[PDB]
Amino acid sequence: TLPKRVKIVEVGPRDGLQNEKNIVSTPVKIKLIDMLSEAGLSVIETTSFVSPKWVPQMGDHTEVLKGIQKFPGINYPVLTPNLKGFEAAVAAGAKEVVIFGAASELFTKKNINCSIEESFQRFDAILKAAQSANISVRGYVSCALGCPYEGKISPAKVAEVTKKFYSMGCYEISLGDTIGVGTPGIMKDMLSAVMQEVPLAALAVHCHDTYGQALANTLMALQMGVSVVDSSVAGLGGCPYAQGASGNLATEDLVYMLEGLGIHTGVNLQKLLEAGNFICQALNRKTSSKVAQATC
Amino acid sequence: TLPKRVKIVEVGPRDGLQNEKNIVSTPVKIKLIDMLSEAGLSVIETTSFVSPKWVPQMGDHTEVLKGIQKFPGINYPVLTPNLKGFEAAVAAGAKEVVIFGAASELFTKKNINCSIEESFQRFDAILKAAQSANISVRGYVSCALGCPYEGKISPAKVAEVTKKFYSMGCYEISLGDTIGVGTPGIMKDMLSAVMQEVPLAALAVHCHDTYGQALANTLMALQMGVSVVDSSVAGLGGCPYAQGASGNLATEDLVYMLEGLGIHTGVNLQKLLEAGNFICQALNRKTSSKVAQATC
Ligand SMILES: O=C(O)CC(O)CC(=O)O
Ligand SMILES: [Mg+2]
Ligand SMILES: [Mg+2]
Repeated sequence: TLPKRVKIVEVGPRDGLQNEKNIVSTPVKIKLIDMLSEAGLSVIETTSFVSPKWVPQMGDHTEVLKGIQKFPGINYPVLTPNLKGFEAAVAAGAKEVVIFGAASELFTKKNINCSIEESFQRFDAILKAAQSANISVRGYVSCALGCPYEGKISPAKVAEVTKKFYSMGCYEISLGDTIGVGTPGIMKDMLSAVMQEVPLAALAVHCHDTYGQALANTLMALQMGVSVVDSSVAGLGGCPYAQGASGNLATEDLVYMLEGLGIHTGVNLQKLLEAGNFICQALNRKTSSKVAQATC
Repeated sequence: TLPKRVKIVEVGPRDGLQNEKNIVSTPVKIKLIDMLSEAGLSVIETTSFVSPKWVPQMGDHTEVLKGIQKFPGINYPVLTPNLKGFEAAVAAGAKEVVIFGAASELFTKKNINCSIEESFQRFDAILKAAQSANISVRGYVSCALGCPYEGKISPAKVAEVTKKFYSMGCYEISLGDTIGVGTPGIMKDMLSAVMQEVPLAALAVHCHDTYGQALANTLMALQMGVSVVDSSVAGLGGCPYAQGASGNLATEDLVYMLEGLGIHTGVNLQKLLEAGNFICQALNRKTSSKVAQATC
């Protein structure tokens, strides 16, 4: 059956802005984030404490985390790819961090020269450091429904890596269809294998709409009992590993569906559409949200 | 559970084109339909035999039906609103016609001008003639998941109309979310009420993606056992009852989902994309197919 409430994780300011062609000033980022908080989102991925030399679009991570209004009860997780970034994030006041791995050997190797097993040693250091500081850690498992290099990905394999993340300390793992090649059957098989080893409450789904399958894959996950899904404001984002089509599932199209289902999200659609319109103008782009297009 | 095979009903050349800003030459329509035949679609809504007064985009209906190649096995149904339209269709060689009703009263008044009950008298004569003429007839029930004038529409009222159409001769009734406001739950309640009165094999779904819910509502119908769904080539068309937003579910995105689910469609995706690209160019527009944008 369908959950009664879904926790929506907004990734537009990080996953979205990181993979957008144009860049916006720090004040725009802070304003966009305050607008999503005003819209009622309970968790907003804010920035990434990664080297400016590798991903310059996230270069203002320290000032963004310190400049945003911290609404009551709302979580503002930040990405910390390594120990150095983790220490900076903590020093900047972060209370939740996010680490990312993959269920694909080829993807991991072409992204860090380390095998899936090796990537977990780098994670152990952060998780040990996070535990000593009482900081929460969310995990990202990319290529959960297919890899741009290996093609099909085994469910057992995704279950294996997710389990590792969870036993290592991550209170929540987001299974991501990074290139958007997944379809509901694939989603179903994957989650079925993951749920055997990880409790339902620790799972989240993050689907890309590159092939127009994002919302349908999310619904399958909801029918399977997942109660947390990642999405980006106006469908901002994209994937470096896929032809310049679309990226993240649009938060507005997701809440529209959830409200129709009678599922609580605690999100105000009108105010979410304002945030989307705002960032879209700052970026000189058209929103990828269909609800936004149909509303005005 | 999910059916082993699905009959995709391509409506791009009629539904799609009738609801597009720009128009195209008769030779363009003909070639589009031949390309759609090439791609393997088993049923292609070819044109509409309606007055050029109302919709001039469909004026060339006679020459279009006569000029398109007739591939073995493929069906080329055409719309016939009044008895005179049905007259011309038969003469032009039509072997299948389409009559369109609506579960919404106000809608039947803005569309053609009469009572939902009165509109059944018209359909009777056509169905009667169609029976003498030996022509199979397909029905269209609009506002199946809501109306732009009445708002919510009851599953009972939809079940009522579908039942009337089915007992009156139609071998298949296409239930359509003309404004694309439906969500999975509404689709389920609707299908549920209709399936009580009409066998499943005679049901078809037609969902617009105006709010980005088309593929999800379609997945729900498939999960309910519906095995024929309507879609338009490159997401061609649009709803006259809303802003400048998308219209019909894009056929390429739907076969990608079906192929992903291992469901037989018999459609060649690459040739389908060729067809989509061909028409978008003639229309001087950008495809609304995500799959198209990701493939190239
Ligand atoms: O975590 C990501 O989604 C991307 C990385 O942080 C940036 C990189 O590609 O190096
Ligand atoms: Mg993403
Ligand atoms: Mg339509």
